[PDB]
Amino acid sequence: SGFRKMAFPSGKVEGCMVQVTCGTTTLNGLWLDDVVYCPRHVICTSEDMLNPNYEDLLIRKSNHNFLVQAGNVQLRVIGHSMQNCVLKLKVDTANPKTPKYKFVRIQPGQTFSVLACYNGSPSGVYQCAMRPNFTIKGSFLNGSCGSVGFNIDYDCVSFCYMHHMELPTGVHAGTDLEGNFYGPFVDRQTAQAAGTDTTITVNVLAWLYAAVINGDRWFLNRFTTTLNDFNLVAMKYNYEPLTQDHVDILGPLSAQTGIAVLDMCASLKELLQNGMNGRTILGSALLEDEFTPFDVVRQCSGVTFQ
Amino acid sequence: SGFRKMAFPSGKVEGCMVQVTCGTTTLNGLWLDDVVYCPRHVICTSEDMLNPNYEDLLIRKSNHNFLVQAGNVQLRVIGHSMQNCVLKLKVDTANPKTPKYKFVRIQPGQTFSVLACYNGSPSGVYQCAMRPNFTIKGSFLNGSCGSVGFNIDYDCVSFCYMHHMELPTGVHAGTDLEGNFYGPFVDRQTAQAAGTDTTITVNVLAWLYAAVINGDRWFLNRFTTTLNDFNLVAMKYNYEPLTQDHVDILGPLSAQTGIAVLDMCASLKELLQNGMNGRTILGSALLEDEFTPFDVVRQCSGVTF
Ligand SMILES: O=c1cc(-c2ccccc2)oc2cc(O)c(O)c(O)c12
Ligand SMILES: O=c1cc(-c2ccccc2)oc2cc(O)c(O)c(O)c12
Repeated sequence: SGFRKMAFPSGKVEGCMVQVTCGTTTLNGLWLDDVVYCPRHVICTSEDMLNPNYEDLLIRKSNHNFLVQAGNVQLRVIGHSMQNCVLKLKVDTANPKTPKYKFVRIQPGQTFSVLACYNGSPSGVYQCAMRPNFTIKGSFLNGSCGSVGFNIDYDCVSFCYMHHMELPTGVHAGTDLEGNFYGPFVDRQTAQAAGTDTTITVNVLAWLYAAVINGDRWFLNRFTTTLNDFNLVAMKYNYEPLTQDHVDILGPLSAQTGIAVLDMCASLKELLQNGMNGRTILGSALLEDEFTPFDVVRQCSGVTFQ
Repeated sequence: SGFRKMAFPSGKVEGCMVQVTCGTTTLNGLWLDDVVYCPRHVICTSEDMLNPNYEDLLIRKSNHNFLVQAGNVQLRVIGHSMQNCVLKLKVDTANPKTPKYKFVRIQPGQTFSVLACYNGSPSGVYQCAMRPNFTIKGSFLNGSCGSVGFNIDYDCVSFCYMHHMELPTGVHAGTDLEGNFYGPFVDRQTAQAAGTDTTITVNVLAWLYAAVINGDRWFLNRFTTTLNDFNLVAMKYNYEPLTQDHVDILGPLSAQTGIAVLDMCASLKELLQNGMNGRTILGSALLEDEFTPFDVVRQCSGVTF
């Protein structure tokens, strides 16, 4: 019983966090095998934040301009290369603590854990969601760039996020591990703003199922709804439109609780209309949307508190 | 910028979790030096659960009844022992990944990270606070017993909790690592109910400072309050009494933000007897009380381990 915003155990990522310095700029790097990945704006100086030509900045660098530090050991760079907005430093030494891993790109609504790091050393870990506007609501101070987001499935670390910048509204944008940004963002200090954010509908429904699994159903009602009539209502509360694919993904959870997806959609419609009237759901007075259907099945029991 | 429920990195504890099997029952153990710590109720059977005699139950078993598994390697038990409600299994191997550590007993209102485990394998990590009624609101299924809660200070893990049981309302009860129970519960299948809980006042104010530090200031006001006057208000809403020492502990947060403590107390007062008036604070519709003052200073200055 209980339900928590639960990150993955971060030990396998802790062993890969290094420190990258170029001139007077220091950030975090990801050491896997004999390569260190870090954001390419590590090569920018104070007069390079607005309109940097990274190709022109990189060609002015030798291998010995990049100081890489793994704890106390100094890894010697023997090669460097740029791929989109991530820099790849070939080092002397394969990281002995390298886990099994893969680089993946995720879609909005999907979740991942963040190991917030500073100077190559970890500060904390927490759960995150790629918002529909391709930002994340993380906890990032200056120097955290290079901190990675990840999921762990059967001792394989699927790396999905690398932090690059802080937006003027306080949310955060970054790339996948091949250097391609999430959203229309770029590694320039010029004025950027994210699109209008939106609530992750399929996640709210999965969360409602998790509340039923844990033994609460005061919010259900006797109604059902059509998918289109639900989407017409939900979008007036700034919810993402719910697709048939999402409906199919809530299949397992609909089968565990015996509540049909469009029946849970009907309950959500009433919750948006009424609020909670001084009640809570899984210890929250808002509608949580940063648990995916796979997250809920992972953390929740296989038997409902019926 | 941004503020999140941030757990400690779990890698140091990850290398200490093993599987403990006694006959039918399988739970988790903590492998440190050459000892394995785990709840003593791993010794009970379905029959014993109602009025067990742990001393007699334990006398009747030897070292080979205890199956300890560290991943793929099996650790031999060379001795078994009981210290309060935890079982100590002496093993043939000192854990090589044993970190610098100590056993610490915490206070209600204090926070820690929980490494939820199943069959000796870590599955997740999250922040807890110990409730003033000595329960914690964790996320545990069956098989999670033996999972530990910990804090970190510059390379030193401080173990403060071991999970033992779920109470009927779904909250959880456990012990420190010396086997002493937090709160008035026993490792017996019987009728046990958590006391009436209350809200950790000093933690709510620390979280309001965190909201100010993050440039979210709409709840402040121009009033004052004495300590007493605020305490008379807080007790109606079932808030823990805020002592002088709590006001002292909020000093550094007061200094950084420019908001005097009792001015923030005045701001919490109006927030209680009137509500949020539709707005939120740090993306939350509730007044969060699971951040200590130290948590707020650690997250907003980025202390590392
Ligand atoms: O938002 C950031 C933007 C840039 C940046 C640097 C050069 C050119 C363009 C953008 O560098 C950063 C470095 C950090 O360590 C950090 O925490 C950050 O949030 C940023
Ligand atoms: O609540 C629990 C109670 C008991 C227990 C122990 C001895 C006598 C009677 C009951 O064992 C457990 C074992 C677990 O693995 C677990 O997750 C649990 O929640 C419990």
